[PDB]
Amino acid sequence: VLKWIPRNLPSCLINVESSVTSVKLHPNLPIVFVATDHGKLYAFDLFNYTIPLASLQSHTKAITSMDVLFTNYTNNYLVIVTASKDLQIHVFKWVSEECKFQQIRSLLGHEHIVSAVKIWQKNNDVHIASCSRDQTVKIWDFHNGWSLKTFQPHSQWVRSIDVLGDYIISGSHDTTLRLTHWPSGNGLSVGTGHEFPIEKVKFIHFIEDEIRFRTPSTDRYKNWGMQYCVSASRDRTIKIWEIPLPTLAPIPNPTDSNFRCVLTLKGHLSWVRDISIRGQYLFSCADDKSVRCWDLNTGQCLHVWEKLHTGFVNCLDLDVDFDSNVTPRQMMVTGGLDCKSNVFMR
Amino acid sequence: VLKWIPRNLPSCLINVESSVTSVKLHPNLPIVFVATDHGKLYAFDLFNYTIPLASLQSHTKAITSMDVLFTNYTNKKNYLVIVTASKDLQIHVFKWVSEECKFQQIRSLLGHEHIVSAVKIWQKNNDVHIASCSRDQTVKIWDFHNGWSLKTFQPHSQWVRSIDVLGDYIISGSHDTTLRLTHWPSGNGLSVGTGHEFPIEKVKFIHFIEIRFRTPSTDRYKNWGMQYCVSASRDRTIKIWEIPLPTLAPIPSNFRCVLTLKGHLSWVRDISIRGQYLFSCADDKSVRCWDLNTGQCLHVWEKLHTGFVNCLDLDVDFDSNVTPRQMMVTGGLDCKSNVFMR
Amino acid sequence: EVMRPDIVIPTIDTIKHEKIFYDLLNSKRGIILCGPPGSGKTMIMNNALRNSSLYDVVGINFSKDTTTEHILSALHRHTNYVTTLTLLPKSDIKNLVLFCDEINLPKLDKYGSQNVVLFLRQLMEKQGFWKTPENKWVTIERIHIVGACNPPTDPGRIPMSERFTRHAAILYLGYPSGKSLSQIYEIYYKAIFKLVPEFRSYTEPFARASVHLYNECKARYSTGLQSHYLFSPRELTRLVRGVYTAINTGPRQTLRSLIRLWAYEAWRIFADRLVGVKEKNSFEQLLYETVDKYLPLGNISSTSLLFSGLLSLDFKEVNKTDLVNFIEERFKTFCDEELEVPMVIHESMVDHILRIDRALKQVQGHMMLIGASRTGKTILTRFVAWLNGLKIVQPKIHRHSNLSDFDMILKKAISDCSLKESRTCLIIDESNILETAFLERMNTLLANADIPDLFQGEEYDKLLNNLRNKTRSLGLLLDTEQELYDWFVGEIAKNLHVVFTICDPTNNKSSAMISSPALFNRCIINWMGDWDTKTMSQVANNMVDVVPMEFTDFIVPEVNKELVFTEPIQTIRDAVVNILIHFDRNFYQKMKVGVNPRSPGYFIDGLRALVKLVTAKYQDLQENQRFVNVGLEKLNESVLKVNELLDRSISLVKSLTFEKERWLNTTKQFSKTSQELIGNCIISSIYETYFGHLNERERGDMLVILKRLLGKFAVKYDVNYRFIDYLVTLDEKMKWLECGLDKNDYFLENMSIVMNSQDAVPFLLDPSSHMITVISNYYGNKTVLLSFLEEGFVKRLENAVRFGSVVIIQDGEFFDPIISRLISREFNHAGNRVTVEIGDHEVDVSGDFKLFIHSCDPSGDIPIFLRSRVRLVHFVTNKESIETRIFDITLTEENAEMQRKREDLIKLNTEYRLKLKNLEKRLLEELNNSELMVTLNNLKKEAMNIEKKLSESEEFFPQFDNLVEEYSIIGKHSV
Ligand SMILES: Nc1ncnc2c1ncn2[C@@H]1O[C@H](COP(=O)(O)OP(=O)(O)O)[C@@H](O)[C@H]1O
Ligand SMILES: Nc1ncnc2c1ncn2[C@@H]1O[C@H](COP(=O)(O)OP(=O)(O)O)[C@@H](O)[C@H]1O
Repeated sequence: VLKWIPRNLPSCLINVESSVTSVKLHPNLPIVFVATDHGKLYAFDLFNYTIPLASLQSHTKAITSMDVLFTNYTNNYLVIVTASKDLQIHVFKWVSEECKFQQIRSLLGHEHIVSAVKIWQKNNDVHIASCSRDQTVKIWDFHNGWSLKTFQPHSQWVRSIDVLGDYIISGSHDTTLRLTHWPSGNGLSVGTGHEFPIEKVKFIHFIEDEIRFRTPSTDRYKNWGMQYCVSASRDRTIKIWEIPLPTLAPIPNPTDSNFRCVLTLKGHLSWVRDISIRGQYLFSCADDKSVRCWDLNTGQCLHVWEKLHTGFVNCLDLDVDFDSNVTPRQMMVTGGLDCKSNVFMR
Repeated sequence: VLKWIPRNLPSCLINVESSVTSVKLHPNLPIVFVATDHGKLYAFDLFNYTIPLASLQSHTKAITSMDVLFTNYTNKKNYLVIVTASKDLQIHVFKWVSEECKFQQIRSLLGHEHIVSAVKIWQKNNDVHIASCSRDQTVKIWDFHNGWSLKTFQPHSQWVRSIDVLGDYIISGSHDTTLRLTHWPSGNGLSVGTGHEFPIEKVKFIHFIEIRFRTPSTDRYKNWGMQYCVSASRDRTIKIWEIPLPTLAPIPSNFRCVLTLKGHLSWVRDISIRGQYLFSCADDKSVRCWDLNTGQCLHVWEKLHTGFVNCLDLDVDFDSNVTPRQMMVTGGLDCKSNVFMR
Repeated sequence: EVMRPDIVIPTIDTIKHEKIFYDLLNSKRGIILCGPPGSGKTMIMNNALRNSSLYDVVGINFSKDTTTEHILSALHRHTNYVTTLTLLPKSDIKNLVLFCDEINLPKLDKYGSQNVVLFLRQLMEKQGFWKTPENKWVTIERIHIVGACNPPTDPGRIPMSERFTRHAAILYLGYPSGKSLSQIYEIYYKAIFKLVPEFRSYTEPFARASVHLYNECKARYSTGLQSHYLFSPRELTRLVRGVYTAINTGPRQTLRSLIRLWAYEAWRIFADRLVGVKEKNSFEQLLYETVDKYLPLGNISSTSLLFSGLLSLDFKEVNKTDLVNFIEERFKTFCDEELEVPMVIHESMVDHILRIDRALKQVQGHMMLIGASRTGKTILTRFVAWLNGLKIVQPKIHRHSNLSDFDMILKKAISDCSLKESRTCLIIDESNILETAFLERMNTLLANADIPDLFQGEEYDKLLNNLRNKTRSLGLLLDTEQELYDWFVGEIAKNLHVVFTICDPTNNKSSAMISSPALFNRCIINWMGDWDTKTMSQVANNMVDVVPMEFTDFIVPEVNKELVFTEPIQTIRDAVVNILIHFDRNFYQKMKVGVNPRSPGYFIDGLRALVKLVTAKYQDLQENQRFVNVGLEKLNESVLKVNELLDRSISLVKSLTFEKERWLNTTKQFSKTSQELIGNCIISSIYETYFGHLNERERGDMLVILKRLLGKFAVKYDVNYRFIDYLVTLDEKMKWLECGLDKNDYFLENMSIVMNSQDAVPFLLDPSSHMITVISNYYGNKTVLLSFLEEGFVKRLENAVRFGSVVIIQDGEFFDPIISRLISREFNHAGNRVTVEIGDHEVDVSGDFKLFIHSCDPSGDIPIFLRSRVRLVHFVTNKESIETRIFDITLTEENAEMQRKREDLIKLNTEYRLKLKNLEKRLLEELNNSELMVTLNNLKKEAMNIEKKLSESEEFFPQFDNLVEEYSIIGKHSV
């Protein structure tokens, strides 16, 4: 259920109006959400892919990234947020009765184009992260509609973020990584060793099923809850980083304020655009019209999807396996500049 | 999949400025192209039908026919090719730039001596050709790349009202009640067929699917690949013909009527076949659906438009690169279009 | 070990020269090594002094303008001032050798003497010199003066005084024999081919082929053709180094791959500097015959050899289509990220990108791009630097700038390269070198791995402090001065790449830039030149294949093959591209360019103007034809309804007979106007982008040339075509005439040219300075008048850009290069905000900001940057202007009331004509937008009233004709 490898050929070929920028998977129902460089936001069924279910033009500029969340409460719907080049973050609602996108509100506050967003629920409260070209990374409130904290962690503009509870690591254009504790709003460590701007950076969440890079090494790291990070840059390389433990709001250790490259994956022929982790594998896509599959234990590309698109490959994702609220289904969707979307099934 | 039955109620109501004449569907996108009697070409998004995606005053008079084709080049970027036939004695070839959602006029085909009534687009391995027919009793076939004419002949004494192309063979329906199968590269007729008493409206071929009419009889018909066809006129009757095998440059001899359909209350306008099912509208403000095996109507669609119903489009199901979407679009005289999805 | 420059093959001549040089140097005598460039004076010197643990080498490269202070500055970090004065070297065990290279290069004064040569004579004869500040005598103790110079027969070399050469022994070094060179590069090729042991038997044929190619290209391409055709064994060393790099960073090789790799290296080393296409063909045949003779394979043209590592992990030959697609996507990302510029990617652009990338990937790889303006040099350089992870640095050298600004910019760049290890590509245009001191600074920067006089004294000490801090930051174990400065120069050599952009190589300053010794021997010369006609065909087709052009019948003309530059003609688009290319060639030929490079900016601007103008004109024609057809159809339907079936409707129907016949005439003329649309658009674009700086006679001659070219390719055009009747409407003309324009057709044409340049700013050349007040009257009170000669112009311009007012900058011949971002329209977009970088801080463009540049001095100095990137328009007083102004003055002074009545009558008549045209347009719109009968009756009554008013007002024109016929003689005598 975990060591599944996609087949040589995609299960379906979804045609979109223009360059696909981001694709996301619904954690509950078999339906995929496809962004669009024209600014549209599509939603295609996993079995009837000829026609979309709902689509609308909300942004006047190119959508940069998006993600979804299946909310759960101890006291139940899908929330879609969508960044774009319009300096705006539009929040949508997915009603399952008539399968139509319901616009909730538009979130403002950025002085330049917004790149990445992150949404998560913490004790019946949901927060929306954001990072933009104005060098400001922000985490906002969905229910209140207002901002919560704003800070500038990087000297150049930030391109991608990822959250693990209250901790956020934000790669930027200055070829560096930085881990900042959001509630205190201060930097903790730096990641140096890349020579080209970071495309997408994300955490390595722990699993219990052995995988070398998804397990704690010491009891202190297990208590902290994070140890490693993975970052993809324009150096045609995927680097695994190690987070030094701070003084525990956490206080950065002055002699332990720098990262350490645990492993550096190489073999891509162009800029590594997007990365994802499933089990012991690291699914990644790049601009060489190819999709790799790096085994995390050995650091070797076991399967290469050569010429998957006739153009650049932009985004892909899997199901999150570290969360018990989402079943890790064996479905993979991959979009690209070819104005096509490829879904891999079974 | 191929046995989809359309729903009773129309789903999308598209409003335009004038009477809709020709409607064509995007083979890969949920985009509908609408042509009016004012010559304004309309591109309407299906999920936002209140405003068009892009509009263009393509022709200065009424557009008579339309066809689209998505190129598949073995080497070169593929793009959608849109052609329009109007009463301006000219044919315009467009290109849908889906990156920006705009109409890009590539070239125009000139030479017809009266109003063009029909077009047809097909692709070889690396060659795209454009066919046409008009009131000056000729069927002119052009080339998409170069732009000049490649063949010109007069198949009928009367003026051809509709044509269809299947490779190297052209069938022409005219104001005269007869049809004629004409070989393309040699420009010589092969067979004719009469039986109607009214001018012929729309004639198109019938393609084999791996069924009563989509299954070949013998191996000699398998080698040629054509056995039957469909045509209809103002006779309120749709007839299936049998194509005689000519003495194969093929050397030519009559059409055998193997099926007739009755039930339409006025002159029919369009013909479309979807697997085992046949779709056709008329001026009785109704859309009739016919089974291929039994040859009798299954469902009726009454009172869609106050005026006449002009055209239908259904996606081609015999093409590898064209996905058979469960969709169809129809146009009407009341400045209204109907879209049926799923 | 091929990359290491300290590797010398010991031959007989090498060991002989090294031993005699060492024996002369141990005799405490001056040494002057003579010989042609590339002989190996520096080579044998480094080989001799490398094995000795008691001599040190100090390298100074003399330029055209070299002073004693440069020699003193280059020695102050190696020597000490001890009063025992005495200029002892810093080391107590090792002596110091002062290598003075290119001694023949420092120029003579007005009276025929050299300061540096006399200083060196004082150094070796009197063993000291006089120190200028405190007027004291120093004594040189342990410094040996050794020189190296070319024979004086070479151009740029001056004879030397015998009083200086008397104290120095002279050793001559000629070129090695062809057999010796073959042996040397056979040893190098063995060292290279150790990487590929399965082709170990091909080392000698490759070396023989390379040496034969070098000898043949030296015999053919000599100095008599171009001044930069100086070939040397250094070219073969560069070829060997490129072969080693392309082998080491490549895949497993075969025979065809090896031969094509070597041929690509030969193309990039030898034939990159060739100017003429005939020399390129000669080199192509030379490579063919060399490979056939010595290496017993595909096409070996320049475009067919595309070796690059941009697509994979290895340096290998790649296809053109996938490379073009990759470069297109990467340039889309570049335009989104760094700088937005709409330029078209073609094959020559791809090849130039590949060779710039190959140059920049090297260590100490500097490049010198030579070509016409608006060819794509700085954008290509910035794009390649962005692809390689470099940081672009363009010095903001402007007017009222001195040595201190350039020195600070260079010091900041060096500090970033060394302390901050930021890899930097420095773009230096020929306009950033204001004085020869800048060129000398850059020559010293390129020859050595730093500039010595920029770090002297407390600046030198604080540089030592900064470098020591950074060295302890990396944890490197070094304490002495020499190791730290070696680290400094190594970091600068590794992390700095210099790019020179030259637009006019015939210019004297650019000629000195090219002929500089260190710039020539270090930079990789790329003579891009102008655009060959295939490149112009490619870019023209690629930017006109997106417009409606083929909407009419086209009969393919039967013309000569040599007169067609595109593919064989099948469509109107190819005919248009060939017409534009032919007119560009004819225009450059008839403007007497000579051998100067020809800027393709006029071609690109004409193409863009043609694109937008034909799009607008086709849309307008289609809309007008649709309106007139639906109007005629509505009239016919109304007539049929009236016939089938009320007095007001009958009167309205009967009152539209003239409108009906005019509409029928327009529908009839629609086909003729559609046939001639493309030619009219072409001629309009040529007027907009080509004829700005021309008088009436030259414009007429070039129009005749364009018309015969346009009829040659079977393209139709209006026989009575006129620029005023096509691009100038009545609204624009009346606004201009109320603003204060003259009644001249030439001035109206120029006003239409300057008011339709929405892309490039217009340059006004009006000696009378009347257009200043004209454009101030056009925009009212929002106009602001700036000048390049006034202090505080920068802040005023920035404030006007922020507010969005219309700016007219006077004195265009004193161009200030801080606004090069504004002239080139290299804006940056932040969502809905557009920002431009002026000076040092970016400012926001309001979107209503407009820029006009004015200069009242004809035959001024306009830099090739501004000249190429503006729509320069002349404003001269022709014969018609003289006659009109003389007539106006004599009528004002003879009968003022008559002149006032006449001008009021003309203004009233043209205003009524404009009102009638607007009334007709409103009538058509209201007819197509279907109480109404009364409205149309009122419109008809108003039109009849205007017609009657004009009929009454045309009763005074013969009197005006008699007056002008009476005063034509005084007008013609005045002119
Ligand atoms: N063993 C050798 N004998 C002769 N020439 C050699 C030998 N080894 C290298 N060379 C050539 O000598 C060149 C060095 O010349 P260089 O000293 O720069 O000339 P210059 O004295 O004019 O500065 C190298 O490019 C190399 O090709
Ligand atoms: N391949 C191309 N296609 C279209 N335009 C080009 C191309 N190359 C250059 N240009 C024009 O040249 C300008 C930039 O070149 P520029 O920097 O002026 O050259 P230079 O470095 O010689 O001054 C742009 O404004 C662009 O319009």
